[PDB]
Amino acid sequence: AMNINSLKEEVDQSLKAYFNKDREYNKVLYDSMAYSINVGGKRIRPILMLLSYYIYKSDYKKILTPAMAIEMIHTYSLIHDDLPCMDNDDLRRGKPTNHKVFGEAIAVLAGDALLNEAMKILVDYSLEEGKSALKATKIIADAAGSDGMIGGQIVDIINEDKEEISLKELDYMHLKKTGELIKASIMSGAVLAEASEGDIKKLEGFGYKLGLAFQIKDDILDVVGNNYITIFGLEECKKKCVNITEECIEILSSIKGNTEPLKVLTMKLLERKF
Amino acid sequence: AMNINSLKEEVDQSLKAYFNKDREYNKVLYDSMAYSINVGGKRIRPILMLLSYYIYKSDYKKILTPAMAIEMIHTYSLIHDDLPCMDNDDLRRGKPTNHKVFGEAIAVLAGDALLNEAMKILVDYSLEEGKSALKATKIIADAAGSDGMIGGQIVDIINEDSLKELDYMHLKKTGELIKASIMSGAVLAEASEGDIKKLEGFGYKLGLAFQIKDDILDVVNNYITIFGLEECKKKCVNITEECIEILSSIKGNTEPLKVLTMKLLERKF
Repeated sequence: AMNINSLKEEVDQSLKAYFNKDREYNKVLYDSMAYSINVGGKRIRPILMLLSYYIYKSDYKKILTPAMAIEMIHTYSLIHDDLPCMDNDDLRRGKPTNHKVFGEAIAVLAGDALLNEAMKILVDYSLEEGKSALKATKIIADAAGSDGMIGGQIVDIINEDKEEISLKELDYMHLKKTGELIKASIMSGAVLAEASEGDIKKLEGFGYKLGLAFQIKDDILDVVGNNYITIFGLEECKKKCVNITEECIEILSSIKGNTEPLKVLTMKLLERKF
Repeated sequence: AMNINSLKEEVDQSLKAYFNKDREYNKVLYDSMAYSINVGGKRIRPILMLLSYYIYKSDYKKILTPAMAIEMIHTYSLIHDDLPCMDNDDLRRGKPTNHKVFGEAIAVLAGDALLNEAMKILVDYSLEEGKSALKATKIIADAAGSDGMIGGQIVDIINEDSLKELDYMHLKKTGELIKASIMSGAVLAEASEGDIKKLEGFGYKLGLAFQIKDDILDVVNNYITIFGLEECKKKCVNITEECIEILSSIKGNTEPLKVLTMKLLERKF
């Protein structure tokens, strides 16, 4: 009865419940965090984690905590990236962004608090669950940090100036900015399920490639509606995405266990409209 | 054997080396992190951790990593607090603030990165050291977060626009991480449960006296606004004395921590 849309609603509900707690003084912080959490989203990253775990074990509800942590990290990055000094976005999915509603100071602090919240729950989860969870926590913490997501964002910032960007720097930027957390969602799920070394290397390649297709797809979604499109052209881009998604499917096919839900998500990611 | 000033220089060198490392594309992030890390500071939090651990074991060098992590967290809060949307400070200790040097976007990200770096190193340290290291990590994570330091900064912003609320602000903003420094050092040293209870109270009192002291220093809203200069001076002195008395009731090498506690009362910034 495993259904991606149903899974996304289950994540939405866990996240809402999480932030619906009683607070006497710092309620505004929790309102700001909850606003960005609840606003919306495909919940791609937490679903990747659950479905990678699902390849091996069916009790996915057991790792909803680390799944929420990763979506908290994704959410904090949007709050900070929307700020006037960076992307300066007023709207996200037709809704006002965090700083427009709560002002910049509170938005900065809610982003900081979501990053910190992800770490607190991963740490508590690891105190409960042991060594494999702490290992998964490292995968997540590393992918979010200076040599992952943040390192990506920095390069993006530093290059606003370049009229011209090298392929090397561009790939790095995209690998760090979005590649690492997509891949980390998959790897942490598998590590939590205690997949074997052979499977881990398969899933590493699958995570790398999925993230690649994802960044190119973002470029296509921008253009039609410093650019893979500028460098390769729309036709080649449309084609690379289909072909990488193909390889992703074949890697999953090479894995013994229940990879069907992950294959579904993988094809859905190729056809998303935003 | 001990010396607080040599310990400060030791933290200084550990941090200077930590940030000395090659990078191919995100080097500016590292320069910005290192900028705010190296500008200087008393290093009170990492020293508290080291001296609390020292009550119980003398190989404090073993926990320099977690001590660095708490200083990374303190440093990241300063970068964010300095931002134009917050305190909007151009200078700190005579030196340009991070955003004046690297711009606001990079400053926001360098703060984010320092928080994340503290967690990365505490996770790595816990993978190598086991359960007590991870319990110490939770103490630090929780004190830094929504119901700790950030909770404090939030209340401080909303109220810029009751004594219970003022109490909560100063305790969260400042108290929590001072207390967490002490408690994490004792947890890392595997202090008994009785000792932990005692140090929690010491940590709470020391953090209260620290915050009142900060408020007094501004003169040359506040605890000063609520109670008055003369009362605040008196509270600082009396809470410090209680701290000394708690330390005296603990079996172990508490002398260095007592010296720090007194120096904290006498400090000029």
